[PDB]
Amino acid sequence: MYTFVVRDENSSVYAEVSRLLLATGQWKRLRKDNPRFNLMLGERNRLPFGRLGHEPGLVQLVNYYRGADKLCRKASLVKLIKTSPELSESCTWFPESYVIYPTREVFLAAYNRRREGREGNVWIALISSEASELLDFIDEQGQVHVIQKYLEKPLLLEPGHRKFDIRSWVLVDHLYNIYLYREGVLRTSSEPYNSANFQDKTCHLTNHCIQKNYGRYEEGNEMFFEEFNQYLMDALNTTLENSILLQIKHIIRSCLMCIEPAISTKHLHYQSFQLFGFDFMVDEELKVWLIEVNGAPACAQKLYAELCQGIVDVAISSVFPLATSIFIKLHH
Amino acid sequence: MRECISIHVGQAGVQIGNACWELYCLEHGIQPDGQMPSDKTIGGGDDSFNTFFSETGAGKHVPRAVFVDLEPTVIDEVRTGTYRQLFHPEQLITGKEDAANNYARGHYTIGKEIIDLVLDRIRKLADQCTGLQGFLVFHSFGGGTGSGFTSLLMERLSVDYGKKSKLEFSIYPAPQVSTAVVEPYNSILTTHTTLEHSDCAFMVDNEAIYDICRRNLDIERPTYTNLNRLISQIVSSITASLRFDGALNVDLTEFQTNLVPYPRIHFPLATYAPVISAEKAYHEQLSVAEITNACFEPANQMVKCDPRHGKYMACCLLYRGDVVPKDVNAAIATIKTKRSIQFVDWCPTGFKVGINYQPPTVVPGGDLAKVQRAVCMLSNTTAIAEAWARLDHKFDLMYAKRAFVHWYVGEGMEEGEFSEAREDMAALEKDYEEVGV
Amino acid sequence: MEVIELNKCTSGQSFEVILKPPSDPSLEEIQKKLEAAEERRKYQEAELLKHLAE
Amino acid sequence: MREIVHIQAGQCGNQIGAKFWEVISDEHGIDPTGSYHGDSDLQLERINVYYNEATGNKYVPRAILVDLEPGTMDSVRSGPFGQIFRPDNFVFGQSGAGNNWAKGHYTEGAELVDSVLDVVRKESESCDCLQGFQLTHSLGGGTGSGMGTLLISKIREEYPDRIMNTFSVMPSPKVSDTVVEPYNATLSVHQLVENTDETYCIDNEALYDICFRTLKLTTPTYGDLNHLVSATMSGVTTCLRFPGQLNADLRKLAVNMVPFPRLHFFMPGFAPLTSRGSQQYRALTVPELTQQMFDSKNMMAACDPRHGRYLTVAAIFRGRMSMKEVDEQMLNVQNKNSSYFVEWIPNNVKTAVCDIPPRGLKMSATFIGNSTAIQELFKRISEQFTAMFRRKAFLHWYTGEGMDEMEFTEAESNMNDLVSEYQQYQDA
Ligand SMILES: Nc1nc2c(ncn2[C@@H]2O[C@H](COP(=O)(O)OP(=O)(O)OP(=O)(O)O)[C@@H](O)[C@H]2O)c(=O)[nH]1
Ligand SMILES: Nc1ncnc2c1ncn2[C@@H]1O[C@H](COP(=O)(O)OP(=O)(O)CP(=O)(O)O)[C@@H](O)[C@H]1O
Ligand SMILES: Nc1nc2c(ncn2[C@@H]2O[C@H](COP(=O)(O)OP(=O)(O)O)[C@@H](O)[C@H]2O)c(=O)[nH]1
Ligand SMILES: COc1ccc2c(c1)CCCN2c1nc(Cl)nc2ccoc12
Ligand SMILES: [Ca+2]
Ligand SMILES: [Mg+2]
Ligand SMILES: [Mg+2]
Ligand SMILES: [Mg+2]
Repeated sequence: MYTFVVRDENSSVYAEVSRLLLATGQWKRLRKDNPRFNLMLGERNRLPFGRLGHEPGLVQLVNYYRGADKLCRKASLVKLIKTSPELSESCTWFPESYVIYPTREVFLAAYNRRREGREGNVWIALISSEASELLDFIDEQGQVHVIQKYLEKPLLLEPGHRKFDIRSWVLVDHLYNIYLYREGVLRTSSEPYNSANFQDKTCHLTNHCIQKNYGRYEEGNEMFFEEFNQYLMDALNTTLENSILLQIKHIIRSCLMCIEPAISTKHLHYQSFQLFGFDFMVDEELKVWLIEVNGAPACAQKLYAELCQGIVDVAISSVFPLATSIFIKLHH
Repeated sequence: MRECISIHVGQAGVQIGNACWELYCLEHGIQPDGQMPSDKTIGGGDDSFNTFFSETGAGKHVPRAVFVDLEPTVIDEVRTGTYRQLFHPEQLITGKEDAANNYARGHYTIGKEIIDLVLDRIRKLADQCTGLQGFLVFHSFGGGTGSGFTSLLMERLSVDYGKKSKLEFSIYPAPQVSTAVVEPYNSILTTHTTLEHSDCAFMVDNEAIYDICRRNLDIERPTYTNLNRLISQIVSSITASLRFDGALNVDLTEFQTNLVPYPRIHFPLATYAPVISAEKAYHEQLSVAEITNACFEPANQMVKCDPRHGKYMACCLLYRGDVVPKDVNAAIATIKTKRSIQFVDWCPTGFKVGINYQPPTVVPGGDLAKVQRAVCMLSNTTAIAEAWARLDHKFDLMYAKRAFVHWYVGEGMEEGEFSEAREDMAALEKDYEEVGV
Repeated sequence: MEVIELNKCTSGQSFEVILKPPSDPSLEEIQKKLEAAEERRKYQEAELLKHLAE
Repeated sequence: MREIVHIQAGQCGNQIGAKFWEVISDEHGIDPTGSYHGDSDLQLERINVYYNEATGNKYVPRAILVDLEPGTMDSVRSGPFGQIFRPDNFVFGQSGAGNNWAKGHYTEGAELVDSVLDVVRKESESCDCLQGFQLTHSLGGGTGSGMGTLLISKIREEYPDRIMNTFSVMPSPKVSDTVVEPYNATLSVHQLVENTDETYCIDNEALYDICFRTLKLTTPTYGDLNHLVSATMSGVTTCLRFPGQLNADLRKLAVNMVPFPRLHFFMPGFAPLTSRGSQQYRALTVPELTQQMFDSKNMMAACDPRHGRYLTVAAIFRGRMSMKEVDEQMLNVQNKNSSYFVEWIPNNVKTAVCDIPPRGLKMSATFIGNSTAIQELFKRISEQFTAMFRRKAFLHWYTGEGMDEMEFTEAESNMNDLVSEYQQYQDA
């Protein structure tokens, strides 16, 4: 009988993973501060990696990668991409971004470019077209914020003239295999897109909670991959795999291969895996852009069952065996 | 030349002292009876090995060493062992009842009755020194003597020898080899009381040495004899600069200069490679690049931790064997482009390199194979703080219930010294985090 | 890149390679701790002998 | 050297005491003559812990034989190893205690106790560094109970800085001489809680159940119970008598086993379980030694470990076996059952190994557990006590020797408290 603990109770994904584990008959759940665990579904802040891998007679595994925050925190992602030769400076797939502090100089270098050439000059934190206007947001909050080029020409769906972002779930196992769940989701905007005034909230930003038209064109404002692939065929004469997914697989591979030296647990005394949420923006010419990477992501209500079962098959049961694949392996 | 006196306290300290002095003799060609044919200056000299050995008129080379334990069993093995003749009997100091794995009994109750005797025996070696450098103190964190008596000795050495450096080789407690359930208590108490009295301390986690013996020596359940001969190898490469001709770390003062920019953060991480089994029928001898690369794999460290998630303040490479600077710089050039080596912003990103052409020695019929070249890396990384976190958490788990605390109060300690020690640990962890993020 | 302070001898050599530049209690008080603790022990022993005398 | 002074008091104390010296003398290669005709020098390296060396390089047990009636002691001298003991260490009265704690502790025992302490003193003064004392006794009789505790009180007065350790046989209606044993046990436990560092709770209830259910004996004797006691007593003292990686003494054992001073009552356990005479021909595999040694059916105190939690555990493996397998099996037991080991004492199970097995076994395992489930034994005694005390029944036997009802009320309260304290750490 294998043994695990649960140190983050907000986890919808790993709430469903401990259920599946317990319902195997081969996994016991201990008290969250019991050191003699095989597997740790750990907290999100100040996870004590230093105490992993020092229990003799126990192979220990954890559902987070130490150092992975470098991708999943808006400020460091921008830093990582500009400084790492594996990506920097200008990779075709990241929006020109700058890091700002409320206690800035290079931002104004390209901003003074983008108004005197009439080029599009909308940016984001939140949104507007004048630089100093959004510093009121930056300065009355008190945190380090990132100012990023707003993608003024996105790809809208019909009927609806709606806006969207693509979320892809990626699982990285203890061997550093990169598994991309075959089921992505299109978080959609219900109310039409309007490029006139950028303070109309609901229609420019596509967070699922920031839309509570909720359910007009499809349940929950979620468009699975089958329906979106069909739409691209009928409307634009192309597939999801060719127009969009090749670029998504390329970006996921590039991001995670970049940090592999800093976070891999191949020779470590404890082992890591982590589920990620890559959020992409597709523009007018079927061009994929990376927005953010999410370290503790949630799954759509439909795909919970299937994705969490594959977390077990691929990341947990591979290390602790018991007794078709839903993942596409991104090879390296 | 300037002499160094070694002090071995408790079982771990004494047994590791045997290991080291056996090895020192084989490296300097000193025989078990103390004779050294290579030495042509009879009765004295200012040679480099004279830092660790005095000379009798009869040609005998005697360690500038003292062995102290609160209990005769272990030092009795030195008195009758292969190196029986090596040691003046006044350097082997034993008591009658040990500290029973209790820091307070070692520090207060029993320590107070032997401390003056030990300092007089230490004073008798110091009076044979033309320019004493300082002390090297070997001891366990976990033993009652190793913790309790070392602590009190360290305070006294500060008053009697305030202008002399003190280095530790400290054995950090590991359950696979530990002998007592209270070793976290002892570790925290003795680190607190000793911290201001040690200039540089090399921690050796018995868990790291155990797995290295299992993994790279194919020893199913390592003995102390297995662990200590490996440890002695690491200690030898750290002290070699004091015992041989060279330009790098020639005196104890230079260890602090090169390795410890801040006084409290004086725990450098040791990494050693290659560790190859003697029973291996076929070995492909590892290159300068291969062994320098091993220095950045956690599995070769004296303490398991991940230096990728900390910052460096200093880093020395001590090579022994067939090594030339051309190959070191070539290897360093490759490693930095393929590894996460980040220094504090207030330190240069550089390696201080020392090379001794004599390849490492191995004790005949030991577990280590003879290799063409070897390296010990000394890096001072915030990553080591993981060990303080591990130790402190175990301390917190028992001290929340006051478990076993009665054994210490009963020897004269006050409960408050537990919390004072723990707060200093808390301060130490916060210092490492400031420097390292 | 830069190799400096190269010193050689018959036993070996040493040098420094840079890759990037930067950016006490007394004897009196010790005796007054050891004796404080022996006092505290002798008190605990005396409370015990007194208890056993009852 | 670090010498232990052994004291056996009363009928039970002397009968298990004699078998102990019988068993460990065989293990160390000493014959009834007192001569050493062994084979290995690993038997002599710490022979001093329990033996002195008299003229003619003869080994004499550092033991004191104490009783208020001379009969059982004469039986010991008449016994197999009886001539090994020093005759001056036999200290007997003639009255007897009548299974009455008051006569042992207050009246008849008071006369004799100074003579015992004269012999104890003589053995102590010959010791290089005395670690402490071992007492063998029952709690339900009169001498071992009443006088044994009076001795412990006086030994502590004259040697307050030495360890006092006992093998205390707890009474049980299934093996019961007298109705008053719950009175005697309760009075004695109050003394053990205050004046010993380590007590092995040897439960006659457990020894009877083991002989009946497991060993398939239908009408067991004290000789069948004492067979299990000698095997346990041999096991728990192995790390004192033989050299090992641990080199252990009575004080280190108390330091590591006793997180709180009053909770120093250990459950011993033994595997494999052996009945006298018939020898088992198959050696157990290390996985089996481990499973049996933690089994409730192998515990010498009739408590269920699943009704409490282990504060600390000590284990001794004896035989020629793989300590790689021993370390994996012991880790297996804590990892698969971590629920029954307190979170707040890290790494609270410690294992030793000795190459020399006990006579008759090719491999054996001895278990010393400080479990909060030991409350069940004291609750049992308290229940039996209150059933009589509520009616002041049989109390005249005791007020007739000068005791007050107050003293009974006090002793009962303290053992109730001992129960509450064990329960407080079961929930933590
Ligand atoms: N590496 C190594 N560790 C040792 C050795 N001997 C003991 N230890 C470790 O030291 C700790 C126990 O401290 P000891 O040195 O045995 O005890 P002591 O200093 O003699 O003090 P007391 O026995 O308590 O009076 C445990 O963690 C052991 O694993 C040794 O020879 N080598
Ligand atoms: N450069 C950019 N250009 C165009 N739209 C952008 C953009 N940056 C962000 N957005 C829009 O805002 C949303 C993405 O912002 P962001 O990714 O930072 O949200 P978030 O981190 O708060 C929630 P989650 O982590 O689940 O994705 C989308 O609606 C996206 O269209
Ligand atoms: N296990 C065991 N229990 C005994 C033995 N002799 C007596 N007892 C128990 O001890 C109690 C009687 O005490 P006893 O030792 O005869 O009284 P004492 O001689 O006055 O100290 C009862 O609980 C008996 O069951 C024995 O040899 N072995
Ligand atoms: C739970 O941590 C323990 C537990 C016990 C002990 C120690 C630590 C340290 C040494 C003393 N000690 C022991 N002493 C004896 Cl006599 N026998 C055994 C058998 C196993 O450990 C024994
Ligand atoms: Ca000379
Ligand atoms: Mg986010
Ligand atoms: Mg010791
Ligand atoms: Mg009787």
